[PDB]
Amino acid sequence: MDLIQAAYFVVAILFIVGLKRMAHPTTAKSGIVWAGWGMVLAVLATFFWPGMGNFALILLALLLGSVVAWWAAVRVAMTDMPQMVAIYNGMGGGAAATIAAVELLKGAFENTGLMALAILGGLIGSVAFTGSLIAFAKLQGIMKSRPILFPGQKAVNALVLALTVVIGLSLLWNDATASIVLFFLLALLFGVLMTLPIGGGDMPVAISFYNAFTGMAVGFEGFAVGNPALMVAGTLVGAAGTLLTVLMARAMNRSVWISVLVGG
Amino acid sequence: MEFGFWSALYIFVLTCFLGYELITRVPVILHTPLMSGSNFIHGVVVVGAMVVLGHAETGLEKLIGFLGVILGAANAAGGYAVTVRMLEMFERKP
Ligand SMILES: [Hg+2]
Repeated sequence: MDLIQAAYFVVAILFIVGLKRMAHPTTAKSGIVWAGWGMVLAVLATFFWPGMGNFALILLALLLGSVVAWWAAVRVAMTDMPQMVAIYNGMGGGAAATIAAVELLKGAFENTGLMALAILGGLIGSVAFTGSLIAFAKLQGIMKSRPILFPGQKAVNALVLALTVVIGLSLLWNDATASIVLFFLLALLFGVLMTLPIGGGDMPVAISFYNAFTGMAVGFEGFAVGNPALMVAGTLVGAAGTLLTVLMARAMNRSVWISVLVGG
Repeated sequence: MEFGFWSALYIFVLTCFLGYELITRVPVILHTPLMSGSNFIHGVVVVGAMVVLGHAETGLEKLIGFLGVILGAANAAGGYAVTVRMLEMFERKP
């Protein structure tokens, strides 16, 4: 499968050039177009993976998700774009988790540092998923915009975090499919818990953060399974995303620690 | 970090620096589009959800794989769509 390899390498170049161009006034518009092909190529080429099956379920799933998202993106008001970026970034996190989760149910690795990596991805992505949905909720006024506070939450969040990581690790020695679900629920829960304290007006920064989050999540998921397309792109974005988060914070004349709480 | 460990590790870090480097010097006016398009880019997750769906046996595997791929494709489709819409704010009306 040097062919799939060839295609994923070109895909990698297409993303890099594309990301590079999105970053400059005169090249910005074409950037997304380049990245565009990168995806086409990537998706096409991945039909040729050895031992591939369940095609109908694949097409159906591709069609549904791409169509419903495109439809939504094309219809919303411009002033609702921050939340849209949020929901679509959520779903990426989810994606990374769904990957993580299925390889786990298949106990598909005898290499344990790889198991580790998948799990780490699964945590981060789950979190970016629910954290992005809450962000969404606030911008949409489905949920209170203001920081949502409670008696001693700082600890609950830490505690939930630690529990999750711990049951996360636990999978290396023992991964009763029971403990798997627990891990995701804790991850998911923590995403929610994390974002409650974030003020509506701070949200574009948190959205960047979660973008970085899902980026990293997919890169990790990529290394863990042997996928270069994901390896490169995840981290590329994870990296560029985290820097972007910093400059956004700076532009708002705010710190990201400031945003990540504003009251415990 | 795999295929094989050392090579992969260089790949992580080389990309980490590059990810970073490309984004320094972005003007402020380009923050959110950049954010949108990098959001699009990480949509490649589908490709891994794809592989997962297409190698699923037990059927609990079916469903979640299926989700994975729906989620994946939304990420891409939406991301692309959104970024294009953002970019048009920069164009004069003819
Ligand atoms: Hg870096």
